[PDB]
Amino acid sequence: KKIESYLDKLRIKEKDGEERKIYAEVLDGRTLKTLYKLSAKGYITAMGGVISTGKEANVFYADGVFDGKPVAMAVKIYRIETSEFDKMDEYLYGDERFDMRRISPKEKVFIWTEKEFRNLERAKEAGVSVPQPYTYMKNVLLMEFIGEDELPAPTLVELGRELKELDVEGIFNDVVENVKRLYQEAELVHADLSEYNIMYIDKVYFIDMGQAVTLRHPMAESYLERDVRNIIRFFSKYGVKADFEEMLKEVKG
Ligand SMILES: Nc1ncnc2c1ncn2[C@@H]1O[C@H](CO)[C@H](O)[C@H]1O
Repeated sequence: KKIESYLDKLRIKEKDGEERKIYAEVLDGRTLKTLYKLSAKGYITAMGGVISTGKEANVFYADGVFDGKPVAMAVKIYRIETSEFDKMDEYLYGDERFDMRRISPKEKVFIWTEKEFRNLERAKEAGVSVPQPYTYMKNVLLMEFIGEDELPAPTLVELGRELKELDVEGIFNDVVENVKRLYQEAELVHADLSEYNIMYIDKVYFIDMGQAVTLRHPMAESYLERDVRNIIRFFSKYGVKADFEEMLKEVKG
């Protein structure tokens, strides 16, 4: 009788029956190896529970270490099996950072992971409120946990009416300053900015930077105006009133 996998080499907190099963269901062998390697290099101390499960990617909690300090991490793992001309194949158009002449359909998830990492770096350097990026390897990206005591921060859509108890008007303005910094100093535009990928603890955080295109992308402008519409739409529901062309101007400067 041969062990099925090397999963028990990972350090997983509260690894009862069901916890193990979850990991054993979502990790493939190649991903397992990558997590093991990150643990041995010192980045991952122990892995915790599932934070998000999704089509393109799953996210888990981990305690780990960056730059000599203890940190709480979000461990984002892209599913390696990918299709069919992803939306994220298209999100590379016009991106000088990445040379198609070098890249093959098989490794395309590695590039998306890479691109998310570098977008977090870029956005952080521009003063955008995003998770601090730590490292990446293969289809695994390690970044700052936005939350407290292993509870992720609510998204704006989770908060809803509650936003009315936190200055919904300052929150909208916080969202708007972040899109402005992203556009003007990072030179990025989120492909689909919404109440689903914005978190809030005591300020806004933009938390899925993989869906962000450079300004040379053919649809940059369109995506920007759509983002502005999404944001006014959602906030208008809570009694913030704002003008499209005046926010678009604020962002575009
Ligand atoms: N950096 C971070 N800190 C804490 N939680 C994070 C996170 N990044 C993502 N999440 C959770 O996973 C999904 C990311 O789009 C979901 O939107 C979100 O629930």
